[PDB]
Amino acid sequence: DIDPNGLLEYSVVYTDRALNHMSKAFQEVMNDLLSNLKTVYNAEAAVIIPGSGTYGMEAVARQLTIDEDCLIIRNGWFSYRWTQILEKGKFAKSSTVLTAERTEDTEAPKPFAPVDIETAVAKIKEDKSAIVYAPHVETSSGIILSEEYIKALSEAVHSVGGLLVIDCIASGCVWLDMKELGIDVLISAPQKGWSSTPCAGLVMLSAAAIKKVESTESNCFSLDLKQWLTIMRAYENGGHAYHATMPTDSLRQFRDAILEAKEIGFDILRDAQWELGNRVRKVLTDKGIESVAAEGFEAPGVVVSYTERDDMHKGSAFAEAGLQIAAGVPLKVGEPDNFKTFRLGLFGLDKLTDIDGTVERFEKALDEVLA
Amino acid sequence: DIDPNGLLEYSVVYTDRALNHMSKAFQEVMNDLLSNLKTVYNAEAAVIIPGSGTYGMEAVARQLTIDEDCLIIRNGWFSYRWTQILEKGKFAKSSTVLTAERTEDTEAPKPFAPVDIETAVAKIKEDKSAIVYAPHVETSSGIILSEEYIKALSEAVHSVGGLLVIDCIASGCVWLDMKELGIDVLISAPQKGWSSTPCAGLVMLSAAAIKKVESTESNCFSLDLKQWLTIMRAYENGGHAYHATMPTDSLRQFRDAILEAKEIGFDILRDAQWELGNRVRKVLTDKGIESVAAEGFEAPGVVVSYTERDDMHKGSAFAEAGLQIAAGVPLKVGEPDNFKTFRLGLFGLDKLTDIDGTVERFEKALDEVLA
Repeated sequence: DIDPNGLLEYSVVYTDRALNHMSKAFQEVMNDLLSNLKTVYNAEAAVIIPGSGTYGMEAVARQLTIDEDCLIIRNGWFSYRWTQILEKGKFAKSSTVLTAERTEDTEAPKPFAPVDIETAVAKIKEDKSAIVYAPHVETSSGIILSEEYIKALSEAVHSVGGLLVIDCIASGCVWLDMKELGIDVLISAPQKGWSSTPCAGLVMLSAAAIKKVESTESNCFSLDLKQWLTIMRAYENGGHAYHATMPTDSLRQFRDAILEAKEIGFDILRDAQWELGNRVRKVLTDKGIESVAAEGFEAPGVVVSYTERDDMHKGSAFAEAGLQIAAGVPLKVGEPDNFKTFRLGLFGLDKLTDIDGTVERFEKALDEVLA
Repeated sequence: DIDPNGLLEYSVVYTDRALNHMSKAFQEVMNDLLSNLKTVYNAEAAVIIPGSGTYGMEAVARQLTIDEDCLIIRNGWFSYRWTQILEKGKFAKSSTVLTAERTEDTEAPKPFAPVDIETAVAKIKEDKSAIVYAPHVETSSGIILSEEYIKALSEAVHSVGGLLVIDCIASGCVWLDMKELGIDVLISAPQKGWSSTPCAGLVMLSAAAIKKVESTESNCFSLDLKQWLTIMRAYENGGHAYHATMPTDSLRQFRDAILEAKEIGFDILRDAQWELGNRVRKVLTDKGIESVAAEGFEAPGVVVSYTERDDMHKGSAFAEAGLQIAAGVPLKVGEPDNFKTFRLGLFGLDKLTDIDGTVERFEKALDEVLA
């Protein structure tokens, strides 16, 4: 079942129930993962860090921000996460946080937009930021940064000798080409857009990023980004290496999910992601439910809306109608005290290959909730 | 296939291909994992940290050693790992390393024993160690610490107000009862003895350990042991919580492996582990191949032997005979320059329920290698 053409398992790292990282079968998995990930994101290297997306975030911070000044575009809870990483660690020299702003300050609920690009750009040059962190899609607010916004951040941080880190964990199938946009570190995970089991943080790197990872030293043995890149390279060179045990069978499932997506069509999936998001957003606005993300910054894979109902906000009402949603969470952007929301994720090959059904099932549920 | 009685997936954390951590099905998985792990090890709490055994080691160190003096019983590479964690981090006040010693200093190869218990005990009291780290089974040397040795370390560190941390990642089915031995933190993983896929570090805790985790503050957001204990408690209280995404489907496989073991019999498996290890060790000594672990400290789940053959030492000769072994690695204990070894792992339900076959298949291979 597991490694049928392989060797009898007498290593100190596995039993016959798990795929051995030294097997020919896992070597092929790693080579398929690394090549496909580089191609999709246009990256020079792809690093797989056991754990989750957060651990990838932490590996990147700990490798590249030791005694550095950084700037963070905070659009909600998961870009606040950069602050939580840096505050617990106390390893960075400094941190500038540019928070999202409401489009108007009234009692009634107003959507949020990221800090305007001119101000972000100016501040990065004033700061001489070694590293800039920004979420492509912020999961708490449904805010998506445009390709041109990201590019502007890239050029600004490059002009002062720094690198751009983009968190694409909630991007879904909205693929970013790193060289076109000038992104140096791109972070993903297998469980949202890629439709597999959770197991690892994914860190893709540009040439400039690889160069800086090689000339820096991490302060965390387990999450050492340079050491995990060394492991990746042993597989790229036709062999294997060990630092800490990799989630081998879960990574093989991820490789299969990548190829399933590939056979469908990455561009078809990109357009599908947008179609679904727009159609779901329309259903909500049609029922008078307003978006927490301002016009022009509305993410397709995550839709966050305002509510005044606790059973909508905590998700219980949708659960009664047979749907699992995500409870609203704070933004940590100075949002008002009455801030109350609910969240929907529209990730996955099965949703994207049946857009009509995914919308219809959401509609019936929303109708039952509002009835 | 995945959560057939559950809700339609519209959360921001999963697709329909993975088990949602908020589902009733995963709640039951967590409750089975936590109760069975506490029972097996006689622990007050069980914490599951996404990643691997190493990450559990790191979470423990980062929670409990900030500005503390610690003592480490170094028996090989994986207890050197404690030093590697502390050196990269630079968060501990101090570290005393007591390395294993050869039974005699001759040109020919001699086995290794841990530092004698009287000296370990004396040093801990001199040091006033806040934390003592020791490997139950050291994977590089095949050295196993006796239950009475561990107990001695416990009493010594308790007498000066500290806690005992035992790494049981290579213990196999040689179960340790924490209250009997006075162990405060016991670290495991699902992929060696427990016969599942890799995905997480397992940290079991005594009452005194829980009390110290609650009154300390970690320096690493992702591996914060107190924060992962808080997550465990939400499941124990009948709900769920999120810090970073858990490897949900892999943990369900682990729960199933725990129950498979349970149905066979944990004591039957303990005796089986010893039978296999002793029988495999006998086959080696019968062919003149000597053990790297000294008499009385020979581990059953990991057998490390001396060789002068590079094809035995790197494992290629066993691979020719159809077996995957582990290449010999250094100890970092001041071993001689000519130190050359090879390693066998005897982990797993399938080996332990067919001891005759596991020995016989190893014998045929060893015979082919030596022919």
